[PDB]
Amino acid sequence: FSFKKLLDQCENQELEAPGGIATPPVYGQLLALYLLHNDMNNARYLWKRIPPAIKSANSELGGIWSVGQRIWQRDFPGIYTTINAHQWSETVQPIMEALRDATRRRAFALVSQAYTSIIADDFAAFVGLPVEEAVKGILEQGWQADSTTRMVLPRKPQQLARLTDYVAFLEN
Amino acid sequence: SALEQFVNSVRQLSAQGQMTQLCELINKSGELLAKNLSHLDTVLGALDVQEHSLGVLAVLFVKFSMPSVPDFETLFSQVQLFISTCNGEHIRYATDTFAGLCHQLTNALVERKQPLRGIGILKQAIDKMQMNTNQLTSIHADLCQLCLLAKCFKPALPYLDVDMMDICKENGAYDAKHFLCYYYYGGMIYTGLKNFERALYFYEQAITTPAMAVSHIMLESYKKYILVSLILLGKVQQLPKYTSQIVGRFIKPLSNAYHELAQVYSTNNPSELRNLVNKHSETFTRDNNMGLVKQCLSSLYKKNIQRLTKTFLTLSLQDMASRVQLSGPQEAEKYVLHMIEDGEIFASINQKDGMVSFHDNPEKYNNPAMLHNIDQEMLKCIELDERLKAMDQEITVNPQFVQKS
Repeated sequence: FSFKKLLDQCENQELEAPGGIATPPVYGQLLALYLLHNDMNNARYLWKRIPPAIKSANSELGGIWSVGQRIWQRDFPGIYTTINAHQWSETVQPIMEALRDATRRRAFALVSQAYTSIIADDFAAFVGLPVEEAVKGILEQGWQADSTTRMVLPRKPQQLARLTDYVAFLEN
Repeated sequence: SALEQFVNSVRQLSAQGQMTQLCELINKSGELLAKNLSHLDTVLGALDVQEHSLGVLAVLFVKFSMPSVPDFETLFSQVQLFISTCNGEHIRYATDTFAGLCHQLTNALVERKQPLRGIGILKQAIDKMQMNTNQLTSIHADLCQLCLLAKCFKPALPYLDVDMMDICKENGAYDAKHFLCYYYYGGMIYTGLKNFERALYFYEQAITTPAMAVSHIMLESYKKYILVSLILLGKVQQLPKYTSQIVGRFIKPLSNAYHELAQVYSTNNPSELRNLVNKHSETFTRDNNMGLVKQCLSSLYKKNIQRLTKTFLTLSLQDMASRVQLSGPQEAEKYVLHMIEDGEIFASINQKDGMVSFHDNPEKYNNPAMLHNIDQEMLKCIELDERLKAMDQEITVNPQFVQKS
């Protein structure tokens, strides 16, 4: 819930500026939070708004834009391998873990909603975790597995005041 | 010399209470204040920004109206302070000077490098001159222009989602160049956020202005309309009948490439479209609308699957891949996954035998959520009816009326 007010205050700090350029931490936090909320258009426009000097000065923005492009292309293993390839600063650390587990939950929801029979390897690639613990876990939540063929088969998951207002409006 | 008498007269005329004399004397004495260039002490003086808003407004407008202003930062800070700590209601008399000052300010911000710095300032002016939040004004066009050129779309959303009823005449300074531009930059800002319905609505509203001539932005608005209509629908939406005859004779034959795009798109053939868009790349790149035409190319693969939904209960990936011609069963799974993720289709992938199954059971229309949606639609129709009734009641009282019948 603090992410919403953080976004509000960061956007306010970006809107008012001596020359329209805020601190690099502000850019990093704003772009990371835009990636967290799955709002790609605003994140891309913010990235294009960044002046070349400040974005070239720090490779943190470059890496976060790389993971943003990975999100754009919807390559989930790319998401899980890019997010753990660089060592990140403190100001952006406690938001990317939320990004990671939110994307994990979204991937689980997508698999449960769309796929009816998925090979265990592809499901493990989507989740980003080894096959064994994912298989046991989905066994507990209630997804039937299949050995030998190694297949996963997930299962899909006051009035009267309004009425008198309506009658009063219609009676004219 | 005359500055002392001018400021004193402003003092007693503002203290007396009656207002229009100030506005009619300031607008006809600009020559007096434009031949000093040393009235920086007169800008502040004893003129507080609260009570003497019009006096300093005229001074700032005159100071900022001269070409090639030497000092930008000082005037920027002065106008920022004036807008932030303004009066609120006294500005509503000299609306023309306010609009001119804001237009000059937007030009001076955009002229060097940066439109962004003024954005907030403009969003502070909007609320201090318009009578109601649903009241279109010329400054909205400047706000949209600065927003589009600053590549920060979000801050302009609150001033665009709300509908605009009635337009301020602002002493006969609101010509068509401030109304056609606003509804076109609105289409620009919405087409970049993938909200195609409202972008199409704004483009259509911009098309049907009454105009016995051909303008520049009208052609671009028509081109982006013909692109967006193909993007969202599968066909060109017919223009409303209340359109000027100029569009049916001049603008239509001028834009032939886009009509050819529409004609080819109507055949649902994803092969000839690539050749057509490759051949006519020069004009599209010149118009600088690249990105809204590749979306048209990608729309065929999203529409053919929806068309197949109406016929096939289930399919093998190979057959449907050959039908839609994306050259590979593997990419068919990717497209189906994207479609089901974005919610345009209700499909299921079954990889044990190469299956795409089409579950056409989206809703039963018996949950309380549907009742809540119906209630929400009712509370908007009721507001619309109330607004029309209020407008009719206002019309039935005008002394110009009652005598025509």
